[PDB]
Amino acid sequence: SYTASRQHLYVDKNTKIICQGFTGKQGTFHSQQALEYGTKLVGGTTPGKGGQTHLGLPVFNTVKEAKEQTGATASVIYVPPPFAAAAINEAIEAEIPLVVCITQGIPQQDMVRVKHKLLRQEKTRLIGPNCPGVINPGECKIGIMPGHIHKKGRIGIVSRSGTLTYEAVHQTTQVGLGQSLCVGIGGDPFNGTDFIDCLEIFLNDSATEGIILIGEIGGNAEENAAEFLKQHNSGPNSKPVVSFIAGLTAPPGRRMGHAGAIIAGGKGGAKEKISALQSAGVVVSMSPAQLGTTIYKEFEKRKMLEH
Amino acid sequence: MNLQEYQSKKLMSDNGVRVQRFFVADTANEALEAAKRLNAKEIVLKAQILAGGRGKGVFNSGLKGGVHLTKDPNVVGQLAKQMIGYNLATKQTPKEGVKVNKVMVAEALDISRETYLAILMDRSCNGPVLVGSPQGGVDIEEVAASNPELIFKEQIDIFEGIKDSQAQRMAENLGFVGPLKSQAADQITKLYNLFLKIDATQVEVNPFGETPEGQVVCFDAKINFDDNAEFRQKDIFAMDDKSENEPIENEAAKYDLKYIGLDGNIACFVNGAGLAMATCDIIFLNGGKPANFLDLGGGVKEAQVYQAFKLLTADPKVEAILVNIFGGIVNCAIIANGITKACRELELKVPLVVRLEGTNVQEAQKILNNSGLPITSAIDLEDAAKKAVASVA
Ligand SMILES: CCNC(=O)CCNC(=O)[C@H](O)C(C)(C)COP(=O)(O)OP(=O)(O)OC[C@H]1O[C@@H](n2cnc3c(N)ncnc32)[C@H](O)[C@@H]1OP(=O)(O)O
Ligand SMILES: O=C(O)CCC(=O)OP(=O)(O)O
Ligand SMILES: [Mg+2]
Repeated sequence: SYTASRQHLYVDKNTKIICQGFTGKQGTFHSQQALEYGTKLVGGTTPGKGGQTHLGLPVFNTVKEAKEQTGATASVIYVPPPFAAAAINEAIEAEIPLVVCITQGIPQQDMVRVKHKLLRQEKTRLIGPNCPGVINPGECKIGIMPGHIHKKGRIGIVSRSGTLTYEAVHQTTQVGLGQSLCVGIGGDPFNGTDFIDCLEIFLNDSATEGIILIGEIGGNAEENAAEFLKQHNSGPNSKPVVSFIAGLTAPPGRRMGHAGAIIAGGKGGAKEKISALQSAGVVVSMSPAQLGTTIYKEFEKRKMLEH
Repeated sequence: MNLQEYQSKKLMSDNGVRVQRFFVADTANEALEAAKRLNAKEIVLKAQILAGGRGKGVFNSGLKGGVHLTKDPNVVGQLAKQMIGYNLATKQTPKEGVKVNKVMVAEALDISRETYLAILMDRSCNGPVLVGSPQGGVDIEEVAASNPELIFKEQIDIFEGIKDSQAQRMAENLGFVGPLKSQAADQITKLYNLFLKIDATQVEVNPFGETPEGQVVCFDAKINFDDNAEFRQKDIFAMDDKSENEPIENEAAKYDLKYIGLDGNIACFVNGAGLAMATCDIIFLNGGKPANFLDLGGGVKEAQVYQAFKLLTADPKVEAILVNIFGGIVNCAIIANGITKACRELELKVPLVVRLEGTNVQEAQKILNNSGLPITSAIDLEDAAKKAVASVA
């Protein structure tokens, strides 16, 4: 089952990465950032430029070649919307263990076709599309997140919102807790990784001592996560979970940027998600600026800070 | 994206979906001739506006109602003269109403049975789902709350396509019997293939009905389109009717900007849909009212930033501007350059609170520090919200 690929989310210092769309504007800039961060970016693909050299690294026409020649176990996609679904499929077919798709704007119907293939295999784990990526601070950065705000630590972060991911990271760096692993699952309605996927990794990871879950209006993934936490994160040794759900004041019936962010037919509202998470013991920060302080205090109440 | 009734019904008809035979008219005389050319026992005349409630609307010509039935083509023309060129206002338009430039003239058909039939991309089901109920003519949300056992669904495999067995089963669950069942199943199939062809997120028919004469007809329908597929749906998006949209939102769209106007007085200039929603939330939390939602997307060009900022400075209600950028793919320096360029021409008679963090934040702060502009700096999101609310209180 595709759930067997969940472990591939936990990138580390040994993860070698290729960049699909390597020579494009954003693929170039964020590849530069990844190299400066110390990430083992070893090459990239751009159909028609195989054999060339870019940022001092080899360029390949296909993922299959790039994987065989470089030993990469992860790929990140900076391919424009008309072709990005095909780029994801190429990475799945090449059995890349982890694929991160940054691209915003892939047709929903395209992603339905990608998900169809994705769910019928388990060599490849997809994060995204329309997401910032995944980062293991100080070990492996795959995506667009600003490197300098991270600090290796104890909080696992999963968020549908890229920018709110950065807020959670910054706040948990500020209060000294740091981050174990940070996954932006993106704002699209059809994607490769949901809250439960990341929550499984977090609850089983000893380095993750607390969790921040950031959601928003639309869908029912937060409600599913609430039930998952009810059954797997109750009792004595539970890990504190803090959450913020964006859109409490959003107008109904409007797509709020993310196509996945809409209140339609009375479903997808923020208050229902907040209540579901609260019923599971999650502490919901009403302010998005207080995620760090809220989880710090939950660590304090449980005497989890060794001052 | 929005399509007039006559545009969507044409799209459905051109793809095999049975709708009421109809013509569209720009003049009362065209309405009269269309009525006579129909050669129909009874006729329906329908004002073409996007908002709902056309039936209970009122024109500034005195005519009550945007939908009229009659057997006489002469009445169709008499009524159309009071519609074309006039403003139709309903319970869902501004008080000034919407100018009606076109009317539909369609064959009126008796409805012996109403059902609900829709096709949508279902997030929970990871693909297209047929949704149907024999209880037609009412909001499906009500049927779901009153009689969930009457909501029937079929999950369609995106590669296999809809199977006859699925179309037949849904047709039966909707109460279609005998030859009407084969008719309904064929229409369900054509609706599904249309849904895929046009990159719809939803095609909703209500009522999906029978006539006394034994025809299955899509009497009314709403199509929601996937904006991400515009690049491969140029012909359909060309038909987009922006005449009833909020005007600032229309301007933003010209530059690929996602702007949603609100009722407050604190403008918001943010990157990311989540941070943008969260900024509205935190302003409310701290005693303010946001004037808009605004999501500056991924790779911003200075020109887009410049135009986006001007969209905030030209809303009469705006009494303060909150800039909150946490840049990853968004380059903070591009934001700074666009804002300062806009402020050089504006005048800026309102407080400007600026929170910048992330990609290239140092260069960005330098630009703002060299600008000579009256900027209130904020260190974090709560600080920015408190300073914004205080600046207009
Ligand atoms: C956090 C949410 N995400 C976002 O905000 C991301 C928003 N931005 C986007 O979605 C943008 O479309 C992307 C960042 C994906 C791309 O934008 P960008 O400005 O970098 O596009 P470019 O046109 O410069 O570069 C795309 C490259 O992909 C290449 N490419 C096209 N198809 C493929 C493919 N199948 N495999 C690999 N590379 C490909 C193109 O050749 C181009 O490279 P080139 O200029 O060397 O020929
Ligand atoms: O990296 C940036 O600058 C934007 C991040 C983003 O798009 O986030 P969100 O829209 O998913 O909330
Ligand atoms: Mg975004």
